[PDB]
Amino acid sequence: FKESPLYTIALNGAFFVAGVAFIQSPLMDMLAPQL
Amino acid sequence: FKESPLYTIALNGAFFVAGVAFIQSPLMDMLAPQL
Amino acid sequence: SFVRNAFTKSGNLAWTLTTTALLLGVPLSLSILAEQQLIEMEKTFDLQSD
Amino acid sequence: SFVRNAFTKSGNLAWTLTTTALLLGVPLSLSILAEQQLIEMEKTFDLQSD
Amino acid sequence: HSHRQSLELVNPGTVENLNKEVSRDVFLSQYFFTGLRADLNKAFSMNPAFQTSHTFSIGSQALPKYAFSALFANDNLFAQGNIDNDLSVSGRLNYGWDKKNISKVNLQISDGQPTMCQLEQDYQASDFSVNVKTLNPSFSEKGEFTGVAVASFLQSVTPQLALGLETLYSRTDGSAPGDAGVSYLTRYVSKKQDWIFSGQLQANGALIASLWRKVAQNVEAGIETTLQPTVEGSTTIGAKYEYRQSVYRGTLDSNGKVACFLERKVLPTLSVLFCGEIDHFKNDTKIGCGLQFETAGNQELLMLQQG
Amino acid sequence: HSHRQSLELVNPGTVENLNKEVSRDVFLSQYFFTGLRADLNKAFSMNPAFQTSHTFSIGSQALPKYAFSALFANDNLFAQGNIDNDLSVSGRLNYGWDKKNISKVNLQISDGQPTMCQLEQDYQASDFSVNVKTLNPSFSEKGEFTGVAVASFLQSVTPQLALGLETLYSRTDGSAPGDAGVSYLTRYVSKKQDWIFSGQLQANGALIASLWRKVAQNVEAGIETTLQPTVEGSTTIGAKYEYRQSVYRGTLDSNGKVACFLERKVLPTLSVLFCGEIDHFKNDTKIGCGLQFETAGNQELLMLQQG
Amino acid sequence: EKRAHQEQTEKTLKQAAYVAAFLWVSPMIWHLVKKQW
Amino acid sequence: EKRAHQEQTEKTLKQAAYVAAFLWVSPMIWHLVKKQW
Amino acid sequence: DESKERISKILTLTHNVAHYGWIPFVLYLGWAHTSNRPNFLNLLSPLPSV
Amino acid sequence: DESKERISKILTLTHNVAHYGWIPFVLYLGWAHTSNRPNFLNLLSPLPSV
Ligand SMILES: CCCCCCCCCCCCO[C@@H]1O[C@H](CO)[C@@H](O[C@H]2O[C@H](CO)[C@@H](O)[C@H](O)[C@H]2O)[C@H](O)[C@H]1O
Ligand SMILES: CCCCCCCCCCCCO[C@@H]1O[C@H](CO)[C@@H](O[C@H]2O[C@H](CO)[C@@H](O)[C@H](O)[C@H]2O)[C@H](O)[C@H]1O
Repeated sequence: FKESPLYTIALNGAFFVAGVAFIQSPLMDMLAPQL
Repeated sequence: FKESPLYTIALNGAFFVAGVAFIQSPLMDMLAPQL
Repeated sequence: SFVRNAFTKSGNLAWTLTTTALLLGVPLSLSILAEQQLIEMEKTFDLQSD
Repeated sequence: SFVRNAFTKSGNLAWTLTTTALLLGVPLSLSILAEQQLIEMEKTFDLQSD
Repeated sequence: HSHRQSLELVNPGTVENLNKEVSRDVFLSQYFFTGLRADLNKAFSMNPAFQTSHTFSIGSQALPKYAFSALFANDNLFAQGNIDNDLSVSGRLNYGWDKKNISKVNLQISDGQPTMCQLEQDYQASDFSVNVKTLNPSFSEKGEFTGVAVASFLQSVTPQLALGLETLYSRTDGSAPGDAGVSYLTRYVSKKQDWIFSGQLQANGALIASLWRKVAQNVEAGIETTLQPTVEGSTTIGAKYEYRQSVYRGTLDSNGKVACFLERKVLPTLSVLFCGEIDHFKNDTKIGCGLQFETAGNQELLMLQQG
Repeated sequence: HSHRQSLELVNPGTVENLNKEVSRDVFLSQYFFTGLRADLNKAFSMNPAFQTSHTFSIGSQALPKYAFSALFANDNLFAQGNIDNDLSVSGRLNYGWDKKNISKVNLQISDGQPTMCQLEQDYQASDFSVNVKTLNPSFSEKGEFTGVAVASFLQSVTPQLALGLETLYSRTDGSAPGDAGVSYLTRYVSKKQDWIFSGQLQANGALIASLWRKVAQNVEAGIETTLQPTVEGSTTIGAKYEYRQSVYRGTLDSNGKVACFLERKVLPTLSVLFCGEIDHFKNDTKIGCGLQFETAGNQELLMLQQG
Repeated sequence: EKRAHQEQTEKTLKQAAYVAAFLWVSPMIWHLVKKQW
Repeated sequence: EKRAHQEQTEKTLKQAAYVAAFLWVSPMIWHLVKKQW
Repeated sequence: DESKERISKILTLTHNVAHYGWIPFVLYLGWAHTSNRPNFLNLLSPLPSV
Repeated sequence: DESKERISKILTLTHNVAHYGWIPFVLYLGWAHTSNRPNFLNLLSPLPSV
């Protein structure tokens, strides 16, 4: 239990890393229609 | 200068008669596309 | 002066009439246009069939 | 009981995911579909020309 | 009662179907909403109709967030049951003893408000129409009625006119004797069914007069005028332009507000729809947007649906 | 400065064009609006572009009710003048002394608030970019500066990277000596221009880091992360799927809100557009809907426009 | 005092019933009037 | 007291100028570092 | 009276059965009068999963 | 000083000329650099009236 400013820092950093891996990964390509 | 209840009575009656004549008249037909 | 009031009044009225006409006519215009296109497509498919 | 809380939680989450998916996907689905139809029309006009 | 058969009188519509053309078909007050909404109805069968509907909404006060409704309708019985978030269950049940006579029930439970259910009996003869609907009936210890009762009658004096009335008697508790309010009713259908007039002078002093006109097969128009000392009344003129792909409805009010409702069928299944309302006197807007999916439940209806 | 010519360095984009792909092209924060809006732009000529635009809005706080804007753009000079209801006039003027160097002016008058005008000078060399923008300059009686000054620099250490900074010095009145805030800047473009990274550590302690990726020619994606003791930050991931008939943009925020913007070209002239934003944490919605007409002014452009 | 209000509402309902009966009679009377001219 | 704040902001601006000069120098230094390996 | 208690009791019973059990009864009528008689998952799922 | 009064005066003049006269000047530049040179009504009317 922290609920301190480093909490939102770490949470937004985690969302960032997750989104970058989602974007950079093959899964994002699947979201692109072939046409 | 009245600004009495018969004012809104007369005003809505006037809008009614005007709308009925607009509707019943040829002008409403023109608003209908031929197709 | 009175002329300055007339511009304000007429411009506000033109604004109301214009936005009203847009909201009431543009969706209808697109509805009618889509229906025209559909009638045209049906006519083309009819002439090609016959 | 705990089971009654689980239904509430899961149902609210399903609601959020569903409405999110609708808003994000249905306009896109219709965009993609219109584009598919347009590609199809172009292909038909191409084969008829040749 | 022989030269009654001579007149060739025609049954008039129900008292509920009096302003049907203007208030419901043409205008958009029933149809209009606010905020985003999505509807998902799926049909499992069609000889006896059965279908289940989900409804998701957000951005309005009237519509709930999730609502699951399911109806069954065979040749003479209709039953709809509806469940809403916060568990407000509404159920209606029509049973047709005959094509003319119907006996129906509407039951609504609000999980925190008094339950309200109404028993109605609607009988339509060759040349008149009756209904009797009783809301929350109950008998005091003395044997006296306690509830609301609405009995209405409508008769065709001539094949175009239909004059009638509705009597409302309401007794809340029994301590105060209940009050009675009478309302009179008039309909006039044209000779060629082109235009209709409909006027009702309610029991509260109010007057509602409406006109409907059919310009062509794809287009319709209608005006309505309501008014209720402290008098106040609103006039609304509107038009409905229906086509095969779409249905357009426009409305212009005496309160200074304009309104639009477009239902655009885009797929054989999906239908998008838009609704927009401007108010000029206080210069603001209500936008609602939404959609309807209809999906077949079984394989046969799924092939019927597309082609 | 010879094996400088050896490196084959490429000019980086302006400091304003740093997060251009994520913040503007992909995301919809600039594009998003509320309520109904209509835009009517008409183009009178095209070799030197000249066009006049009307904009009607209702249902939002940012956008005014009527706005008339007109721009002229010849080979090296751009001038736009804008008049708004309640007579707030905004005018911008770019003049290109050369393809690289530009000198520009932005002047805004609010008819009740202090006038704000900024003089900017943006010079981009072979391997770096400079700008100097001064907002409301003025000299006190002592000869000391009074206003805001922002000087930024950006250099490509290698053909993919671009490191730089921007220095803001602001002195309001002269009684208190003005304050200085420095911010650092980083961009990294991929080898095949597939993906871009962009990070700026502002002077207020804030950090903004963003990534852009091009999955295919018709599709793009991007994430952004802002944060500013009292810390608070928002992350947003979004995608842009552009086609010939339409442009779709979707966005998913860490504050629990989702957003959508569709610009659907329907005619060669008309283009409808929709925007919808849900917020789940407080369960409500913003809908904006609108349109754009573009019309040719002269006959030749009118025939060019359709075909 | 409440007896007077009960009597008044009862009178109103009886009147409504009489009006409904008159309306049921009305087509015949209307046609007989048209028959006279 | 305001003289100290003026000195501090002046120091900040001088520092920023020095950083910009270092960045201008930086491509050559980077390439010489790459040249070393 | 005892009759008052009895009518109140059976009204409580009927109200409960209608609140808890109206819409499942509608769904059972449906599931009876279909030729396919789908399962309970498909009966509530909005999809065309058939 | 007198120079302060002078600079303030010409700044007032320039601010007035820019507030009242920026957007008509833009429109005049346009109307000059067109081949057709339309009238003032068409220059402001949103229609394709040409
Ligand atoms: C709680 C959830 C809320 C969900 C809210 C989602 C609301 C979305 C509404 C706006 C969506 C845009 O929907 C828009 O509808 C129009 C009709 O007007 C469709 O237009 C359609 O008609 C043409 C006519 O030839 C067909 O080719 C095709 O079926 C389709 O393009 C567009 O494809 C779509 O862009
Ligand atoms: C202040 C004024 C405010 C004015 C507000 C008006 C806003 C109106 C927006 C909703 C209007 C509905 O607009 C809807 O757009 C869709 C695209 O999505 C159009 O869809 C279009 O695409 C198809 C694709 O084949 C074409 O055949 C055709 O050009 C057209 O149908 C529909 O014809 C129209 O029904």
